[PDB]
Amino acid sequence: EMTPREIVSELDKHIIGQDNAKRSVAIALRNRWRRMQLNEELRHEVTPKNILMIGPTGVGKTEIARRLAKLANAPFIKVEATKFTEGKEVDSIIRDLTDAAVKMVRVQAIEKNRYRAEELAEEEEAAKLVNPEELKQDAIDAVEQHGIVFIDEIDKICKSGPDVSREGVQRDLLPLVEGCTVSTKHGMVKTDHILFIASGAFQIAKPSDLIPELQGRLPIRVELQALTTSDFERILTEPNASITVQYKALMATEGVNIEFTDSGIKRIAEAAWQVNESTENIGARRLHTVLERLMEEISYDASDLSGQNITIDADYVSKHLDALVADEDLSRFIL
Amino acid sequence: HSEMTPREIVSELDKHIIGQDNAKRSVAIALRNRWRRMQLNEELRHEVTPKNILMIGPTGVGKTEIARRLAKLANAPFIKVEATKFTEGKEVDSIIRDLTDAAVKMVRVQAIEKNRYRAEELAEERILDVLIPPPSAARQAFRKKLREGQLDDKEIEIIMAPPGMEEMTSQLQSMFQNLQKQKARKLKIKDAMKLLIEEEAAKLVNPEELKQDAIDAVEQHGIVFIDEIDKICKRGPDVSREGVQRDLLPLVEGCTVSTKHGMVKTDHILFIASGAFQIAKPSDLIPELQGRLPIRVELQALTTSDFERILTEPNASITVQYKALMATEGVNIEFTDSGIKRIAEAAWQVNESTENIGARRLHTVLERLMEEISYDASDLSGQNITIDADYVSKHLDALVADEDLSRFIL
Amino acid sequence: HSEMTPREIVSELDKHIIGQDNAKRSVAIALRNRWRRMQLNEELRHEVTPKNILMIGPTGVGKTEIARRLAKLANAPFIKVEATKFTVGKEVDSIIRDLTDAAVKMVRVQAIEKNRYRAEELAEERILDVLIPPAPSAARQAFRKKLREGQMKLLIEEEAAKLVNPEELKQDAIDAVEQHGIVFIDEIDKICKSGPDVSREGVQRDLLPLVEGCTVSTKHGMVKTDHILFIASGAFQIAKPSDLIPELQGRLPIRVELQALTTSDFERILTEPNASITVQYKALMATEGVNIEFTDSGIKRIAEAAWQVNESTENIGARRLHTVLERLMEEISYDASDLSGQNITIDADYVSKHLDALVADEDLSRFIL
Amino acid sequence: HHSEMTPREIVSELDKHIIGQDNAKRSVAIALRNRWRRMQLNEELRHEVTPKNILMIGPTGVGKTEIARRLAKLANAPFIKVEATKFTEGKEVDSIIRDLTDAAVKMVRVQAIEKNRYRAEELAEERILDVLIPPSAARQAFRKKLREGQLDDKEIEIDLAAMGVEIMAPPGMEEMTSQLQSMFQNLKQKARKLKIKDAMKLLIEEEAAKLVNPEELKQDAIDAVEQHGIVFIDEIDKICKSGPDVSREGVQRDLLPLVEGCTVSTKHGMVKTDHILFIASGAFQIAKPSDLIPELQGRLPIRVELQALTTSDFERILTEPNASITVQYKALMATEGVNIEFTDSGIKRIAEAAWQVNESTENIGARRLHTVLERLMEEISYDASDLSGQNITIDADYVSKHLDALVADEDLSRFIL
Ligand SMILES: Nc1ncnc2c1ncn2[C@@H]1O[C@H](COP(=O)(O)OP(=O)(O)O)[C@@H](O)[C@H]1O
Ligand SMILES: Nc1ncnc2c1ncn2[C@@H]1O[C@H](COP(=O)(O)OP(=O)(O)O)[C@@H](O)[C@H]1O
Ligand SMILES: Nc1ncnc2c1ncn2[C@@H]1O[C@H](COP(=O)(O)OP(=O)(O)O)[C@@H](O)[C@H]1O
Ligand SMILES: Nc1ncnc2c1ncn2[C@@H]1O[C@H](COP(=O)(O)OP(=O)(O)O)[C@@H](O)[C@H]1O
Ligand SMILES: [Mg+2]
Repeated sequence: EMTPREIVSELDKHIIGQDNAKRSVAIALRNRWRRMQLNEELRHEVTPKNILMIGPTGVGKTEIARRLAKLANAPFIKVEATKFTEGKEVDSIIRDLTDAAVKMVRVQAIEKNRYRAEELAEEEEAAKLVNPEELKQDAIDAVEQHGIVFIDEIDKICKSGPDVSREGVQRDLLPLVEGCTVSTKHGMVKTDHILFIASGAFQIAKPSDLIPELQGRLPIRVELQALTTSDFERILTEPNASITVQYKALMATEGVNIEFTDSGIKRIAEAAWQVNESTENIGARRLHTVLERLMEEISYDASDLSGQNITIDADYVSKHLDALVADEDLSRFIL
Repeated sequence: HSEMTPREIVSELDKHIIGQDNAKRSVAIALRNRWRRMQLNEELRHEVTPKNILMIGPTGVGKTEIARRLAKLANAPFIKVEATKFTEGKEVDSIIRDLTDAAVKMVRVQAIEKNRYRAEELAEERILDVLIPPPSAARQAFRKKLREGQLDDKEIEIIMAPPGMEEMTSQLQSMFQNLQKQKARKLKIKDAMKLLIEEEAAKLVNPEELKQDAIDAVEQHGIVFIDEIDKICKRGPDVSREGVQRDLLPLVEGCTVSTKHGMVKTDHILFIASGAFQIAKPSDLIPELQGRLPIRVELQALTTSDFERILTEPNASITVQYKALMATEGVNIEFTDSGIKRIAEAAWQVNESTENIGARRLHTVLERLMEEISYDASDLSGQNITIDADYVSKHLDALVADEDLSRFIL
Repeated sequence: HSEMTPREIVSELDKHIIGQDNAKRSVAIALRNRWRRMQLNEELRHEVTPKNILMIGPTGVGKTEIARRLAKLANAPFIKVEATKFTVGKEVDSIIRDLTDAAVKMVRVQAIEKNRYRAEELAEERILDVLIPPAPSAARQAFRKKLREGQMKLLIEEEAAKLVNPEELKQDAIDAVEQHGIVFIDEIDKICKSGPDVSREGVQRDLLPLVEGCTVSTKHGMVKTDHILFIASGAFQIAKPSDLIPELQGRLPIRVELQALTTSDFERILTEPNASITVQYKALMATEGVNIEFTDSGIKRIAEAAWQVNESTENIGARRLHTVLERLMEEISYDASDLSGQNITIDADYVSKHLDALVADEDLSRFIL
Repeated sequence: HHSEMTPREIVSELDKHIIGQDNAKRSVAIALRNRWRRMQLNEELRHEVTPKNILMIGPTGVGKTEIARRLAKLANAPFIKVEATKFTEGKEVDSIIRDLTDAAVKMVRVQAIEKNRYRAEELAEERILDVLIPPSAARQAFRKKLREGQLDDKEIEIDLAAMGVEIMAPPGMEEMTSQLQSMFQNLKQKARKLKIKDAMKLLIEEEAAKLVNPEELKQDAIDAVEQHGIVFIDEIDKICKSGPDVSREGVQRDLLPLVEGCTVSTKHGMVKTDHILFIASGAFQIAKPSDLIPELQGRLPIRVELQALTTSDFERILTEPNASITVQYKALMATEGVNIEFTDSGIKRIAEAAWQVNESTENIGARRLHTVLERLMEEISYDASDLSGQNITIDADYVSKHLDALVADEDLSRFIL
């Protein structure tokens, strides 16, 4: 129901940059509300516009999908395309998607049953109010209408020996996007109106190497740009509940105030940018390992530093990091 | 969740694990974040994920014991899995299935001990009903003779499936038993007392809450240890190796795994990975996995001085266990500082001579040294056997010298 | 469970296994530690793990027989599995499954015999209350002796159902598997150390949780392998125990080498062990009324015959004695019905008559012997 | 139940079916005799005595399986033949005991029904009499008149027991879904009209199942497998010894717990393979018995070579055995009304015809007598209807007329014979 611009503005609270991808996911989610307002004939002719994301690793392709489903209160699942090369069935994507929706409509029922069921409990009582038959069938309606599936590294299943087994995964994934019926333990699930989002680096292959039946089911295409040092500075502070905000609140539990200077944040980003260039580029995930290495001394002594204010400046960053980033052989192990 | 501080955690691990201070500090930080997360608001509890740990070091330096004692300290479910088990196949989700089952038996033993005394009283109470049909005097008489006396010897009348369906057929048999013991049958008080304890304890315990608490134990306090994760890194085989990491990814990133005991969410589960990393390197792991293992720590190889500490310092060390085992036979064993030093030098030499197996060499060396006393322990009763440096060099130096014999016997 | 000393175990094993004293002392220490752990406190019972044994020696020297007699001595569940069986593949957890199933039949038959005589005693006891209703003396004894000797089935069924409970059995069997379980893994040396090495070491990786302790699901319930005793054997001529994975070496603390059998040992195997193969043949012919006696010179030439065939072609161990005897006695075993009431003497000449012709031809020895 | 027949009595009985191979007959007679010898020992010696397994050596089609088949039929013993190569690919080796126990339960069920058939008829015809005269001297007269007479064509309504649910399952669950259906039938009778001719037979089935005890019928079948069971393993020489050698020897390693004695679980209970007699066979031209694993050689103490059949043995197999092929064909044509007669010279050329085809192309043993006979009797077996009332004499000339044209051409012999 949210407007396309309101979705992108909401995604800006988590993902930094990558505006092209945010506009793409907004179009797919907005058509969900647009289809609901149509007549009976057009609701079945209109199919969701699936997205094929393109960009290097660690630029936020998965976070955009996770925040998108969490925004729309939709079931979500991430599956690796290479898992089906070896074995596990391809239909299992809808199975785990169904089991996640059961838990989601169950937790929401537990919050409501913290009242009338509790009143008769302090006076099982929820089972006489929340019905497994009503709950389980409502979960099926959540998958058919609001289902969202993310297929990672779909570029690795493109094309003589392995190419037959790689493209076979595309052939088995084909009925899922084109729409079919998958049997689950919770009931019959239809994948016609489920949204699919595919991602891949596409450095070895190209989206044209996909089977033609699959290209027609991925109408929305978007390239995601690689993150820069200026983007890393933004990720540390701007996003809601960013890694520095989490660590600032985790240390406050011990009674320690943590403050990051503008010069320290800049050099933290310079360290993560250097490690990705020195050894291997893991994307924005390098900020995790670098921060934990930088803060391991403070996190251990936090119990004794209660009631103090520790200032993380540019000098404190270069003291605990410049020694390690300089040695590339050690950077692969520690960072 | 416990409220222990990192320094207090490490000081408790020092009672078990010798050395390896950095590794103790890494696991202490992860466990302290369990309580720090419980003190945040509702928005930050879901955003904060457990900081997993990737241990690096040679085999037999204590990587697993640090995890085992950590789970035992935090009263948490624990499971060790080999990374190479999923290369061949078994599903990766089995890690959460086997961890859940381990949490079920854990919360049961913890609930029986609290409710053991009441269950024992009710068990013997139903036995008195048969001895004296209805405390007056006779009931008090048979009650005291049952606990003190060995009169329990008295007689008193109180789906074929392929290998994959071994789990489901055991669940179907439990449903037919729910829809035997009630029938009056003849038993012995020794075998009927143990059978009446099971009946009374099962009535007192609640399967609804005990099963719900086990799910809370796996979701909130779950700890998973993945051994030899370095053997699945990229190098034909590189596609199958990296395929296991891709299947392990939804576990660290958080997903939903279904189990016989209910629905389990692996979001807040703590993971600890270890490996040698001589052939490969942690960078060889996929990028989505390196981000899920933010805490890294190298463990140092043990030294001869460390082996001396391992033999005695840890609570219930092997020298302490053997000292207590022969005491059952009535033999006092004593290890002198000069003997403990030569036991440690004997293990260090075998590892340098043939293959370095870590601290596990102390296990095979000790049993070889004490195989004579342990066989004759029933005859050494009432004696005080002292293990000095001479006794060690008499039974080991002949063996450690022959490297060909060193690989078979030690 | 049994309270026997290590020397009492070895002395009992001497009634079956000949020689191999080092291996007998090793298995005795393992079985004695079971009783030693039971006397410890609650903390040490979980910290103390059974000391597994890795036997080393050529084939046919008695590595398996020592394990079979040990479990039979301690009234313990036992199973023999080949290490190469798990090289799609069969799950390793089936070892504990087949061990549990074998323990159910083991404890069931032992429970049936206890009830077979106790239920029949109580079945006829209720019959006596209808004949001589008391308010046992001589009146009950008069009818009790006339009912057994003189010319019930529905009363045994009602009495046997009370003495044995199916629910009580399956739970008693689990205590026998978790506490007293004994597993024998044959030819473990063949799974030592690129592709064949990957499948070989994978068996060790899958076997690792069993010795380290874990939980395996069976149809009879949940079984924990922490306190199960494991005994591994192998020739170790191709590889060495150091070639095993390091996690496994630490789980096999007791090591023992077994010596190769000699001609003098073969002579002992024919007679010394209780119910030896010659004693069995003496009793099997005894069913027909035929006396069988083996001379000291005949037993020696029987052992020399088995030693020669193992030296000429391939050494199968002491099992060659079973094939040589049957070839020697095939004529007597066939004519035993007609020779009833006669006594044929098995001397060194009778052995050399039916064997020296066959043992001389190596081409025929591989087929016939 | 352990037959008290002497080894000579066993070989004497086997001669009625198998021709020659006296060495193999004495081997199997020794094995079956030990079954009774062990039953007569003390309790200690009954567990220590193990059955003396046999390994037969010889070319194909010499009677190895027949000697095994007739031996089990003589001892009233469960029997099964399995191909060793079946486990190279796969199926579990425990399935040998599974399929052996299944055939023994069916064996004890057919025998127990034939022995207790009089008791089940009693309740079936008595249930019918509750409908004719519902509750005397008049009730007895109805029972006597029905057995002698044919009053079963009259319409009578009797109450009889009357799920219809199918559970779809993948190919691996064909075994368990058949057992779940047996629990729903276990956890009411419906009244329907019938005919006494068709209701008596439908009542005997219900009465037969209710009268017999399931536990005694299921336990005696186990004792029949454990004590009196027999297993035959064919072409065991193909699992001998680097690529396939690991899988071939792996079959023997899986077969090892069967001969050494173990415990295999089945849907009918728990079976112990300790006292089960095993018989292995094989040509042993490629490999030799010494190539087996050492543990298996010791478990196969009795060894016997079977001699190859000759032209003189073929003439004996055509006539001597009971219900031989020529005897079966004389009786098959006897249905159409044709008296077939085989002359001595005709039988001799039939053996010489089969001997040449084996000598010319491939030697398939005594099985060549079947394809040659049917080729020789194809025109008569086709015209057997219209030849009713005639006496066809098969002489040496008639044999050469229909065979010498085919046997001469070797390219045609591989396809037609
Ligand atoms: N644009 C971004 N803004 C904020 N965080 C980001 C961004 N891109 C990546 N991240 C970080 O990377 C992680 C998610 O990476 P992911 O999207 O899985 O990589 P990829 O896009 O290569 O699949 C998150 O923890 C997130 O903090
Ligand atoms: N630092 C240590 N202190 C005490 N015991 C140790 C130490 N390191 C190893 N051990 C011994 O090693 C055994 C377990 O080794 P483990 O930790 O599994 O090896 P790894 O660390 O390679 O996984 C335990 O029995 C323990 O007694
Ligand atoms: N020391 C021994 N005493 C008596 N019999 C023995 C001895 N060693 C081997 N045997 C015979 O060998 C057979 C068991 O061999 P086994 O132990 O399976 O071989 P391995 O030890 O190579 O596994 C038994 O039939 C037994 O009669
Ligand atoms: N000695 C014999 N006496 C009677 N019939 C025989 C003899 N040898 C073979 N046959 C016949 O030939 C066929 C042999 O097949 P079979 O014995 O099962 O093959 P194999 O022994 O090679 O496994 C049987 O149908 C049997 O009727
Ligand atoms: Mg040696």
